[PDB]
Amino acid sequence: PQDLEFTRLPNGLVIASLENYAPASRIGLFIKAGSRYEDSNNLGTSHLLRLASSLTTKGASSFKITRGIEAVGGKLSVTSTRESMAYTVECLRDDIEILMEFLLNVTAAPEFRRWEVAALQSQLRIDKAVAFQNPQAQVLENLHAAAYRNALANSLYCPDYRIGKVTPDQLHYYVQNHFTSARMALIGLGVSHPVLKQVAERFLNMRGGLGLSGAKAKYRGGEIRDQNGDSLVHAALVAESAATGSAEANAFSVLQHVLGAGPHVKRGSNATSSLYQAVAKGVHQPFDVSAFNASYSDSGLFGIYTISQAASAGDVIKSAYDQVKTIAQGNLSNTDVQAAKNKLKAGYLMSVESSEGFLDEVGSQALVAGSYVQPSTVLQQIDSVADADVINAAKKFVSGRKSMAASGNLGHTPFVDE
Amino acid sequence: QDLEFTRLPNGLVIASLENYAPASRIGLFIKAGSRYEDSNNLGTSHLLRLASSLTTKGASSFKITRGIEAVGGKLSVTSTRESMAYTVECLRDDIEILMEFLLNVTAAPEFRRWEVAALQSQLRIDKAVAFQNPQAQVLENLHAAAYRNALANSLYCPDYRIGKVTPDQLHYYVQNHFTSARMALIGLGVSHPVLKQVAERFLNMRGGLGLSGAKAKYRGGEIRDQNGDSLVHAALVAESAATGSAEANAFSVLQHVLGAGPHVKRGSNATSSLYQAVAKGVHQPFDVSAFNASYSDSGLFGIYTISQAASAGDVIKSAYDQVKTIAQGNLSNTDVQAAKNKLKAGYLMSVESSEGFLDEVGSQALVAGSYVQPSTVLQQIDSVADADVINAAKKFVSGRKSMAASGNLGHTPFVDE
Amino acid sequence: RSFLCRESLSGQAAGRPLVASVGLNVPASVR
Amino acid sequence: AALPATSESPVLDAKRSFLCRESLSGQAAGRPLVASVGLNVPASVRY
Amino acid sequence: WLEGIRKWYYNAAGFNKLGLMRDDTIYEDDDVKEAIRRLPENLYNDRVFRIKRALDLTMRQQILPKEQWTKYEEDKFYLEPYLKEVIRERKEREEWAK
Repeated sequence: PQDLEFTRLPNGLVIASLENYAPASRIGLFIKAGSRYEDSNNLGTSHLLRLASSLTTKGASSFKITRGIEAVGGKLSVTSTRESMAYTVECLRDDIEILMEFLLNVTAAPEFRRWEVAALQSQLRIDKAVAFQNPQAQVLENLHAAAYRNALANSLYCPDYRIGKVTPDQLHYYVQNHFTSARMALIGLGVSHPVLKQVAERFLNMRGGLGLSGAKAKYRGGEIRDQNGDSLVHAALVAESAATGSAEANAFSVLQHVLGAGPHVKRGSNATSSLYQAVAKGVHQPFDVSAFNASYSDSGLFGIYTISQAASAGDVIKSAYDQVKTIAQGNLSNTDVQAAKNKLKAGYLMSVESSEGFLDEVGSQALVAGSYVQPSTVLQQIDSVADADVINAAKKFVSGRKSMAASGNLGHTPFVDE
Repeated sequence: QDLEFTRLPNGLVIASLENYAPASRIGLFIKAGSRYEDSNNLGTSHLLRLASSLTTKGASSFKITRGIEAVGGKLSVTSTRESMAYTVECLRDDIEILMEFLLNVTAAPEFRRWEVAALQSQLRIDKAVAFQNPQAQVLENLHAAAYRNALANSLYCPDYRIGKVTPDQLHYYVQNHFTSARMALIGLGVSHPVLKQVAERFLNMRGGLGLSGAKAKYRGGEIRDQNGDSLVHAALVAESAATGSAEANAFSVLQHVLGAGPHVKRGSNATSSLYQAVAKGVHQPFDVSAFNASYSDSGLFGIYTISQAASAGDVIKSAYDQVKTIAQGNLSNTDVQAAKNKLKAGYLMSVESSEGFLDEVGSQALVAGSYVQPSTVLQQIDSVADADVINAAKKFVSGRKSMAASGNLGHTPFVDE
Repeated sequence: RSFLCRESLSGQAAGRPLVASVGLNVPASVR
Repeated sequence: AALPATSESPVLDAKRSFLCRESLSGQAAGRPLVASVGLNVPASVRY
Repeated sequence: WLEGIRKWYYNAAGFNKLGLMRDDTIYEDDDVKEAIRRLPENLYNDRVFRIKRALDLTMRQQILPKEQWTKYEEDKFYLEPYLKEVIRERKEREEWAK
């Protein structure tokens, strides 16, 4: 099924293509354009930009894009993290030229007409309310606001006061400063490399440079508490860990899977999760606990996420934190680290099974590192991680300053200091 | 002639002053502020404040409204974090009627389901009106950020709690905070025996100490409210002292050294050292005052600033730095004499209105359970040394800080910096 | 209300803890 | 797109309750959240 | 000369005597309604006051002084590009519908 072909053009744009010969083709344009590039004056600009695909472009009207992508059964999706924006077109392999022209019009020639932009402010409210129906969305937003001072402190969602105020000039300035060639990677699964090169030649010649150089994320170490009475309390307690793609980051991944990083068995007991066992020793109420890992280009957050009854919130949090401290005290066997490595490696290989997952991995790799590495190298990097590296990471979390975000009835929730 | 002061075995206080003035004004003061709420009944005090004219055992809602309006009288509820004052004000000849209403409102409410539910919308109205002031939300955030509990509770109902404050919560709240040894009846233009008759005849139902809220516990946290408004309002405080001590007086004298409000219309606030320090460097419109909030078990002392988003830090730092020079022993005698004069004149001017005199007597009767004439208050101000002011300032500087800021905060510093 | 000069901005900062007051036929104030 | 999405999006609609530890299991977050929108697909969030 | 006839007709039409521009007099069908909805707010407010003044003028059977009349060479076709874009979108929808 051929081999991944990865090249970097003189404009700095990256193009990577794997022709797997699958009936469907998937093309993603990955850009360093997340909400970490906003400042205090244009918060929510990139959220409206995420919602702004399928608006009129210089080469195709809004009706043309909607109707002409639905005609071929195609899909146009925009997925944002705090650091990246990925624009994906997926369709059958015979219709990829139409979808690629649409994608290139969307990213390189956006028009941001004032009436279409003013008729899109309502979906900021709709989109954010739908996301905030999950109690974790706002807890993670508050955790980033309380862990950072400036850059990663920015929400993926528009501030409520900024809704109805994100202007077309903010969108134009944003695209002109973040959608540049040396910040972009076009990655096609199920396409030929020369085709992607011709696509990258017909467009994507904005500046061939680095655009606006966003600020370094500054650790804050604060606490945000959202009393809202919800039956459950969601609490996140983190410290600064490491930037993505390092030996320390891999140690933090192994530590996440030592502590427990989500369930493997349906309705199970999370037996191999040491955090879960520590909490279930004393907390006989319904609960969930996992280790939380958030790695970024210039920083990272490692800690614990707990969901519990309002009454038992403190007991769950103290139990989890003391289990982490016990790992920091050098109590960590080789079998548990082998099991954690197996979990991590299996999860990594399973994430790239789908075309969406493999495309996302290749795109993030091309943005963060500017190079592609096969899963075998990733797995042996996981293998290289030693026991002392895990013990460390846990020490760094324990000794590190903490940021906390909780939501629910917090009358029994501790503070960062207690 | 003087202020007659009785303390019943019920623990309820009576304080009466007959000035023979055409209006009579009666206040029932209670230890019932938001500090007595807990995690499960937040906003009950706000609805309770909003519910003074609902049906009671001895008077329907219509009877209360119509009967107070028939005499041209006024019924008002004034709440702080620690106290609730229910005041009726009318002429001398009608005070009995208002007194009767006043005592069916605080000792016999029915909190009928339909009336409480019809009142739930008023919580949203009331809070949205209060929050047209950027200071209201900043002070709510400052108390939340400065305390882990108790004084952390807002004067206003949490938005999630609006429409959820139940009649049973109102009944529980009154039953546990509206007791005799938590109440003081303060009458102006009334006879002390008359006020005593009405007090014992109605306010002897709940007798005792009621429910007890926990000691307010300092956190030293930061709450930031980015909202993009033109100006940035920031409050930076430390723990100072509880009202009822000499250190509280030192903090009051230090507040008037720093600057505690404008004396002269449109003036430059020349005698305010904080304002002068900010005006030496910030050429933009600004305001800076010293903030003082002493309560029964604690108090907050610090600085409040309003400024441009871009000059925010330059204001805040300037203000902060000025305080530190007072901490380093830079504070003259003439400045402290001027501060004492400002404080004494402000105290005497605050009780000029019958509203203010009633408020001062009520807070004295609750906090201390004894009246202290203004001459002794002035003497306590005079006793404060220069070193007491100096720290007070040193304690604020070395003390842990809580900060609450609102506006466009891109240049507002963090409490740690 | 708009505040655009230092003279009108004067005496807008807080110095004491806020008080909330409601009434019968009077507006609800803060202080 | 061609496929409907594991979950459609009602705003102003209570989603689901969790009453058991078995249901609560997996709801804790481990990775930073991503936000996804789509021309003709339900919007999603992931943690 | 075509422009002689054009300026003659512009004078004879006489909406310039009311202070109106040409695009103020257009019959408002659905395309024109969307075009007016897409105007920037300053142009919309100018249009609204111009039209209100002209209605006030015709209510009195009066016209403006000749100095205040819209000059033919100063008539701003402010609504023309928005209308052309609205009509292009309608035409595209219809071409799709066939």
